[PDB]
Amino acid sequence: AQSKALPFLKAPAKLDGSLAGDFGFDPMGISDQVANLKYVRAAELKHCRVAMLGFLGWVVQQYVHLPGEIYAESNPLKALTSVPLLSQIQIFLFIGAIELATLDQTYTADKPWDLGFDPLNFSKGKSEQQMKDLEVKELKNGRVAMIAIMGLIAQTLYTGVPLF
Amino acid sequence: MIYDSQVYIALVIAVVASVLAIRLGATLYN
Amino acid sequence: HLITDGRWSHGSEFLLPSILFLYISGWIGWVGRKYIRTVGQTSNPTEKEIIIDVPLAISIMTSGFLWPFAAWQEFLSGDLIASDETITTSP
Amino acid sequence: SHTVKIYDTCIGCTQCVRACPTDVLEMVPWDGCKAGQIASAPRTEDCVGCKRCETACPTDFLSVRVYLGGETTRSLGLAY
Amino acid sequence: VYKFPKFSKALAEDPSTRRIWYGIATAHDFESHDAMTESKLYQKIFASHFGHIAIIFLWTAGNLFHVAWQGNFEAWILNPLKVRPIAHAIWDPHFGQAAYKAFLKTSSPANLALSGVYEWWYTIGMRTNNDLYQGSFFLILLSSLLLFAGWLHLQPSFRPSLDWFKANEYRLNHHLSGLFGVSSLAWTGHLVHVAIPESRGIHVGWDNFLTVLPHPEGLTPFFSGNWKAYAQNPDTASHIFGSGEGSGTAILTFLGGFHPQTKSLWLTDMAHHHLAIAVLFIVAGHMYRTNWLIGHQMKLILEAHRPPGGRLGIGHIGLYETITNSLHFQLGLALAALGVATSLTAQHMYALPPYAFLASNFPTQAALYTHHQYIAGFLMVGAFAHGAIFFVRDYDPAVNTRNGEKNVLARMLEHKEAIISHLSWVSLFLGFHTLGIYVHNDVVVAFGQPEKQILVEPLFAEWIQAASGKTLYNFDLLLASSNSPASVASSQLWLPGWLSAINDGKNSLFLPIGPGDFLVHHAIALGLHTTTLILVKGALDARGSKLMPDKKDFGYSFPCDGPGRGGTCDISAWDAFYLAMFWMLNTIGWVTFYWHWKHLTLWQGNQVQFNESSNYIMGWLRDYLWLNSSPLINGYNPFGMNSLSVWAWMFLFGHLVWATGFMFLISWRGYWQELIETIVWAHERTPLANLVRWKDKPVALSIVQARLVGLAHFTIGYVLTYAAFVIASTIGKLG
Amino acid sequence: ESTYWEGKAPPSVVLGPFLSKIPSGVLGPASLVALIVGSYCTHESNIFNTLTVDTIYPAYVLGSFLTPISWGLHVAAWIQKMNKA
Amino acid sequence: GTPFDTVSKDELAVENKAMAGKSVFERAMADFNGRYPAVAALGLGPSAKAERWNGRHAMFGWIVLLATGYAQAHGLLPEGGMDAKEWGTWVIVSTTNGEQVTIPAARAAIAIGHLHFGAVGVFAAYSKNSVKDRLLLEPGEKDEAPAGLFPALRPGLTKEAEMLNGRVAMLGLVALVAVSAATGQDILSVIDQGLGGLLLK
Ligand code: CLA
Ligand code: CLA
Ligand code: CLA
Ligand SMILES: CC(/C=C/C=C(C)/C=C/[C@@]12O[C@]1(C)C[C@@H](O)CC2(C)C)=C\C=C\C=C(C)\C=C\C=C(C)\C=C\[C@@]12O[C@]1(C)C[C@@H](O)CC2(C)C
Ligand SMILES: CC(/C=C/C=C(C)/C=C/[C@@]12O[C@]1(C)C[C@@H](O)CC2(C)C)=C\C=C\C=C(C)\C=C\C=C(C)\C=C\[C@@]12O[C@]1(C)C[C@@H](O)CC2(C)C
Ligand SMILES: CC(/C=C/C=C(C)/C=C/[C@@]12O[C@]1(C)C[C@@H](O)CC2(C)C)=C\C=C\C=C(C)\C=C\C=C(C)\C=C\[C@@]12O[C@]1(C)C[C@@H](O)CC2(C)C
Ligand SMILES: CC1=C(/C=C/C(C)=C/C=C/C(C)=C/C=C/C=C(C)/C=C/C=C(C)/C=C/C2=C(C)CCCC2(C)C)C(C)(C)CCC1
Ligand code: SF4
Repeated sequence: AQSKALPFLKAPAKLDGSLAGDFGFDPMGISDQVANLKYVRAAELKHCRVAMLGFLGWVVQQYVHLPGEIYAESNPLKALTSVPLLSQIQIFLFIGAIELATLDQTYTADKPWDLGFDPLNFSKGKSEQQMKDLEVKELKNGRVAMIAIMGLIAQTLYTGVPLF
Repeated sequence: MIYDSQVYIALVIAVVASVLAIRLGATLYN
Repeated sequence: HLITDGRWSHGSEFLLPSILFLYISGWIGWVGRKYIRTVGQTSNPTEKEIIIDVPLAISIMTSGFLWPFAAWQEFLSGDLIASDETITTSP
Repeated sequence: SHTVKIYDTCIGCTQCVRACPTDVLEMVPWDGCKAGQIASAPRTEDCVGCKRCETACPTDFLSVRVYLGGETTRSLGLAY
Repeated sequence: VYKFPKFSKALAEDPSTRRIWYGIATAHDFESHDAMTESKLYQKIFASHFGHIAIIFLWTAGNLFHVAWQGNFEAWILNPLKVRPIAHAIWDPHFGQAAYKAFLKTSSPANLALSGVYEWWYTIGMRTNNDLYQGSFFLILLSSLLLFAGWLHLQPSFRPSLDWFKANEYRLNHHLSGLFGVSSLAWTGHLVHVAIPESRGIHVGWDNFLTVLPHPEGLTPFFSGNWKAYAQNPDTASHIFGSGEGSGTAILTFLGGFHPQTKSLWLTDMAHHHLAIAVLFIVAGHMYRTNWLIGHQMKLILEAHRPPGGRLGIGHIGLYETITNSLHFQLGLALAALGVATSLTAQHMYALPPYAFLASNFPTQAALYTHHQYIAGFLMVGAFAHGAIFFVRDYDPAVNTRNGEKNVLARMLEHKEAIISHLSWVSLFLGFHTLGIYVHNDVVVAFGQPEKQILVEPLFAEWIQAASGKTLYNFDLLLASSNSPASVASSQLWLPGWLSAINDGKNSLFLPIGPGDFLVHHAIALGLHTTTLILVKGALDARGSKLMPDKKDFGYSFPCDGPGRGGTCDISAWDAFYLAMFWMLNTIGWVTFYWHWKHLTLWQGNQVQFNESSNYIMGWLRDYLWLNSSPLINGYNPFGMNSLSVWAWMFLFGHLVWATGFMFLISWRGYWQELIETIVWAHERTPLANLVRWKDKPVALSIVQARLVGLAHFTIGYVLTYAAFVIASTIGKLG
Repeated sequence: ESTYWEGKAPPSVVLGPFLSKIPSGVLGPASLVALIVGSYCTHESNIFNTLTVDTIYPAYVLGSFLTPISWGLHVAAWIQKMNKA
Repeated sequence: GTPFDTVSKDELAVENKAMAGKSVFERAMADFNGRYPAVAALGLGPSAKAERWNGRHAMFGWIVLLATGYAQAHGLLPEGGMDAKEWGTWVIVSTTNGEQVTIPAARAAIAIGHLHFGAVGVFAAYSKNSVKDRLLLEPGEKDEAPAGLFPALRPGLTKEAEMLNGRVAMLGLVALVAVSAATGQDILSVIDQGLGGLLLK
């Protein structure tokens, strides 16, 4: 009834109105245990962004490579082992440096997903409806990418073909 | 025989688990 | 080796000594209980426990040969078991 | 300091008060017994917990009860 | 003198050293802390659980890392019956050259590993010092996960409420199905995928596991229902473990008995066992009701269980709220179950060795059995102690009573005198007669006429052995008979393996028993009954007795009620635990003495020595202790030393700690307060030391603290001296 | 609710809202049939014919599971009969 | 699950508005000081006092590393191993087959020199009332104010100059260890490469 995604079920109590992308999709009632939807939305958006970047990297590594030889592997899962540990540890340290401040931030803030990242100011001057539309676009694209990046990983692990 | 790199990174990871332990210890209060 | 599973073939190893001890120990317990209950209805029950009434003691002790019969004649009359005058702790 | 409670089973026989080594108990007027007196514990800060008070109690399960609690240099009997 | 016992202001105001001592011993009694609520209690317990699991995983990771780094795991793989496993290296500056030479193993002084981790890890499919390192890395990662979770669930928005903590049905469904069944399913997956091929020479690592089929048919029989295909072609009787010679292709079989080479359970047997356990527990995890309208409400189940004629009172009506609202009832139940479970582990890992080449590792066998039996005794005593604590501080008679009539738990306090009297009668019966028979054998053998001994054949236990297939006592009962329906039923499934193992003199599976086994089992029964008597008496009498009809008002642990009313020493329920610890130690000592002597005679071959000398006490004293203590005490002599020197030092150390416990137990307070006062005067009245003064007034240890310290010394000395003796005796006698 | 009882038989609510509405004349014969079927399945999988890897017969196994069940069905049948159902 | 609340409404996180703005360095310092007092009040941890002391030690240790490379190159730094018969079994490292490999004598000498310097440090630590700059913060003393991303460009023997040089030396040590770990050569080999060859010549 109240779920748009599952037009027959009634959504849970915490799925209503605000927090764009709310289509009443919580059949298992996971939202009933979390105190609020702030942390789960932060986790969902982090997954969405990481999955978008992962899909883009998957395709680009399929087609484009860095000039060096160590980056010449086309299969992303094989490149996970072919690439030297120095590059991967540098990436991990960069991510952890970004992650510790946001670790302090996420567990207490009202909008843990709002990291203040807008270098090009794509949101300055946008109205509330436009901002909500942008949030919906981001969430949609992220969910589709998550499904897609998991599918790419599965098909590479099951057939060895990294794409198509 | 394990290498110096293997033992060193295990020591580094053990340090990280130590900082997580004091955070739990301090969060369980004085 | 003693075969004490209960078979009468090796009955002289455990079963017959078991019956003998049960008789003797029931005799002892019965005469002790009878003496306790008998001097428990006198003016000075505690005095007759450190200074035994040897006449009454001898009278009771030689009467223990019927302890299996006396026990299953006092249990039937309800004189063997107390009911609720027994004391209990707080909980 | 330890906790000392008095219960209305008190018969006012004064044996608790005259057994206290630290002057914790005293006899106060009452109307719940023949003697017209009941024990009181107005100086429990000096209570040492030796429980001499309830060793002299003749009532069935006591009328003065000592509950050991937080310790103090007075309650620990420390001359130093 | 302040701020240390942050959780207790009453202790923080103590001007004496008692504040420091009591601050340690009350740190984990969260229910007694100042400014305490139930929500904070459950949240703190939850975080402490997380930290504890992290500690366990870190300990396992450390064992893995030290075996990988300083052990000889790889060398032990190629020769498991001759190479002695190494636990970790030794660096001690106090060593002389002789100690370095004696403890020297390969490249550095090291300790032999008696934990049996080598055999366990080899069985589950580890062949490289890099496999152990991966396990250590993963376990440290898991410890980090658990520490992060423990920190997280103390944060404001992530702290669970009381309703979540007391949600019994959800926790049971998940624990049973998820934890037990799914962990068994994952363990079956690992067993098959990795362990089964690794025992057959095929390496299945974290690289070629998505492409190496655990079975040649590959999941086709499972979906097709042809589940027999996974049992076809098992490992032959000439299979060399870890090699493809004589191997098979089956992954789930019934074989029974042991591997002909490793003398341990078949890996395909254990995989099938865990798969069956997984299915059963996953099924059983759907019993209780959750958000989907089907299942059980355990309150209704408990309330509806009242016998109609009426002999349990009103039944179990008040038990749901009693257990839910008490953390000591649940803790006691869990501790009792864990004690029974670890007793089961001890009793089954020697009769049915599950790890390759563990049967021939006699020192590790003895160490494992002793360790698990001692842990079992500790857990049982803890269960009873927490039952007593529940009686003192959590039991509510009103909840367990409906209109005067009492429920199943409240009725245990009505016939408490009957229970205690009959426990006392059983204990006296067993003690009197076991000691009588033992002393009769002592006197009769001493007078040179051993034929007059009273030796009772354990026919009841031998009857059970024959029922399981042992054709040694000529009973021809159930599985000792080839015509009984019990034998014809499994003649094609697991009897040929089981019979071949039970009817073998080199196994520990159903060891042959005689009159000595009878007498020692009666001694064990006496010990169990007396420990149970002490613990049950303390639990039931916790809320009060005739000597103290208000014992519940004084708490679980208090020193006494004074010298009045004849004297009230050791009257609290804590004192019952304290007294029962000695009896638990004695009972576990009897059990471990019996096990170790039986297995020393079995391994050495002189089983006639046990069967003859175990019927009288001097036989034990002379042939077990005095005989096998010779290698241990000669770990260092005025002529030299051996690698057993550390065990002799630990032997003497245990004796010393035992006797210091004797100090703390025999001599009580009051004698130590006046001496401390004299010392205080001496310090206060001496120059050059008056400049230094204490901040906390030095006082003697409290009565309860003194009892605890004496018990701790007694127990630590007991454990250390027996561990040293068993290990050193096994090592020095059996090569 | 109130599964607690003190009379001769428990209330029908203890059977769940599926067995609470079965007439006893249905549960009784059903319980007897289930017991007979389960005993026969157990005696056909084992006892009469020795078990083997090639002979497991999910019908006999599933069947045999009706013996434990039978116990519950006739307990419920008695409960329904005593509750005028 | 559904008929109850897993987290009570009374236990909910509140956003800390007191850290508005407050760049990650200020936020981290404030979080450390509030979360761990009595070690923050001593100046330990992410503090300007600790940073200054560690920078001084890093500069002195760059000097020590140069000296060690020079000593190794110029025939100093004694040869062989320690005498187990003279210094006990604690100096024995391993026994391969009948020979005891001991701690190198050069390592022992370098440890003795480091012991000299560390002893000087320990004396200065337990000499707070007679040293110009203390190791820890007095109760009341407040930590010097962080220098920021770029300390003031004040040449000479100034606090800013020592601060900048200590930061540079600590970063250099971090880079040296990172290069040695990533590439796989000895620390002195990395220093030799980073000096062209003028050290181990
Ligand atoms: C002679 C009378 C007598 C009788 C009928 C009983 C009967 C009983 N006693 Mg008992 N008891 C007695 C004397 C007696 N006792 C004495 C004298 C003592 C002090 C040592 C005890 C100490 C005792 C304990 C500690 C326990 C019992 C228990 C029991 C019960 C179980 C049986 C048992 O364990 O035996 C126990 C018997 C003994 C330990 C030995 C008794 C010592 C001698 C043989 C008895 C005295 C003989 C007496 C002098 C004869 C004089 C009579 C003469 C003048 C006419 C049972 C109700 C147990 C119980 O409660 O179970 C329900 C239990 O735990 N009793
Ligand atoms: C599938 C979901 C799931 C899983 C895997 C777990 C798992 C766990 N929970 Mg948990 N929990 C869940 C859902 C789940 N929970 C839910 C939904 C709730 C809310 C209702 C809770 C509420 C909850 C609380 C409040 C607590 C836990 C705790 C724990 C941990 C217990 C300690 C441990 O490591 O045991 C490991 C145990 C095993 C791996 C198995 C033990 C094997 C036994 C001993 C052998 C028995 C075999 C046999 C029966 C022996 C007898 C022989 C037979 C013949 C009778 C464990 C990690 C506790 C903890 O430590 O928190 C960190 C704790 O305090 N949980
Ligand atoms: C998982 C099991 C478990 C859990 C959760 C608890 C939890 C609890 N128990 Mg409990 N207990 C357990 C098992 C458990 N126990 C077992 C197995 C026993 C039997 C031995 C007991 C016996 C017991 C008693 C008798 C009491 C408790 C109490 C308590 C409560 C406070 C604990 C406290 O203050 O610690 C204090 C911790 C210490 C004093 C540390 C003691 C450390 C010992 C001495 C070992 C250290 C020596 C070490 C081996 C050194 C080696 C020497 C070297 C030379 C080799 C708490 C609720 C107390 C309470 O008030 O409950 C309400 C209480 O009176 N428990
Ligand atoms: C990358 C992406 C968006 C990236 C946007 C970025 C970084 C924007 C960053 C900024 O705005 C911020 C944040 C703040 C501004 O102030 C600054 C900038 C910097 C401007 C979306 C991808 C979104 C990606 C999506 C939705 C991908 C969907 C993929 C699908 C359906 C793939 C399907 C398949 O892969 C399978 C499954 C199997 C294959 O075999 C077959 C096919 C069909 C190829
Ligand atoms: C790089 C470093 C620290 C980096 C920290 C970072 C990026 C922190 C980032 C964050 O905080 C933010 C930004 C925001 C937070 O919310 C989150 C995180 C992510 C946490 C420290 C180096 C620190 C490096 C140090 C301290 C080096 C010390 C060296 C000394 C003392 C010298 C010793 C010697 O001289 C002797 C003693 C003897 C000689 O023989 C040998 C030598 C070694 C030469
Ligand atoms: C300051 C220093 C040493 C100072 C020494 C002092 C004061 C000694 C003082 C003395 O009193 C003593 C103690 C003892 C006396 O007997 C001797 C004297 C001399 C009198 C070393 C710094 C040493 C500093 C070093 C080695 C710096 C290395 C930096 C690197 C590699 C930087 C790399 C990057 O810059 C790139 C390349 C690209 C960027 O984008 C990224 C990064 C990574 C930042
Ligand atoms: C104090 C108290 C408590 C505690 C208690 C305890 C601690 C108990 C213990 C208990 C126990 C510890 C018990 C045990 C039991 C056991 C059993 C019950 C067993 C059974 C078994 C069986 C039944 C078996 C059978 C068989 C056989 C014999 C053969 C084979 C097969 C079969 C299976 C058939 C609580 C807390 C609760 C509460 C409060 C009070
Ligand atoms: S303890 Fe009993 S006696 Fe000693 S003082 Fe307090 S009350 Fe008087």
